[PDB]
Amino acid sequence: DRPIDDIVKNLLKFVVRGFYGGSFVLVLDAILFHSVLAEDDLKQLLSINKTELGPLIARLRSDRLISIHKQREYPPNSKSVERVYYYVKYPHAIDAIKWKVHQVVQRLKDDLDKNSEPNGYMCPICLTKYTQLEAVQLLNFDRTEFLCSLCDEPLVEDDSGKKNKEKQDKLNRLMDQIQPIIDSLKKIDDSRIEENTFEIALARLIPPQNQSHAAYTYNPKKGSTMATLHINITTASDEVAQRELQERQAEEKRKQNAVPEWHKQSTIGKTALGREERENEKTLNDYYAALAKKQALEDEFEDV
Amino acid sequence: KLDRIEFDPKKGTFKYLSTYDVHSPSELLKLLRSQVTFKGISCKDLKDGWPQCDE
Amino acid sequence: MSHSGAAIFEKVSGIIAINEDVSPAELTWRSTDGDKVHTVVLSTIDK
Ligand SMILES: [Zn+2]
Repeated sequence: DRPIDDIVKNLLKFVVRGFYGGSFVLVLDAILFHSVLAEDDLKQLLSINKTELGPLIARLRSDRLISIHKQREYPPNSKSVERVYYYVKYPHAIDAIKWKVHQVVQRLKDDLDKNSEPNGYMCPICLTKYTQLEAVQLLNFDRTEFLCSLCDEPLVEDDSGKKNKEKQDKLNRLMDQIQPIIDSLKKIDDSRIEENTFEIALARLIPPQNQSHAAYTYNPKKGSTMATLHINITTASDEVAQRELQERQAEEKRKQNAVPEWHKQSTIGKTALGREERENEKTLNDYYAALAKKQALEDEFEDV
Repeated sequence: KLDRIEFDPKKGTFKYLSTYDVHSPSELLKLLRSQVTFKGISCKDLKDGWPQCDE
Repeated sequence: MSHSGAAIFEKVSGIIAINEDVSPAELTWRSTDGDKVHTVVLSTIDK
């Protein structure tokens, strides 16, 4: 259908295949394939456990990847269990993905910043950090070793700071792998994204199984403030008939707009009111033939 | 007459037939491609007929 | 898009598709689980 829909489906598939485990990929692909799905639909399609889908749904809700709808309907058996519908909010999902990747790269940039300073000094007996600014006042008079205030122990140099190139390589290995995400959001930001909801996702649903316990039809509630073409073919003979009709409405219109007899004529002179060629043409055709031989569940209805 | 066993009239050979008649990985990809739903393919009947499916 | 859609026929889920390019056009209902496939010929439609 919409190429942008295929693009954002590729976004969701790639981010769940990259930053999430296989079962997350399974549930996200199930929601991407069948647009609206309930818990029994997932348990039927994937044969998944409730305790198995627990952390999956919790993580995908915390990352705003799957939207939950708390609508209950009225089945014929009236056992209206509170079924939850799992669908996707495409603008919310792409905003969450963009925010997460931006926060990851910003946190990595901050980690690179905090790794950019010199090493510092560690006390392993007390396991205490010491920066270069606060270790100035702990030296001895011998001018040999950094002595701790508590342990009075020879301090050792941190291995941090020398891992600056390692964090830079981590940034390089993150950035080229996330390049399809950036390239796809370049096309997304240059396009228009419609705000979908449960009702919008109902327009593009795929049936998960034959018999679904949860009804997909939306039930509104009061108090919730949360044409035809017809042609006429005439074989050049009935035109006189349509002109006969036209003059017949013409003459009845002139009759209904005519003056009455008592108006155009004076009524005072009358009393006061009170209480065969077929054989010929056959012989003709015979003569021409001889000549040519010679020279040669029920609801209410309307009709739409 | 049973559909579980297929008989070849040109060769006189009886072979085992399964519900998921897959004997090659290409046939497995064709079976997954033919799925209209996202239902998983059970490996219980995949052992039936075609002897090995794990590797 | 308009010619294809999810449907429930005889309390059975399926897909309605319009086989319009064939003459005459048909309305094909396809079972989701593959149980039964039914085509309606559109030459005998009254209402
Ligand atoms: Zn110490």
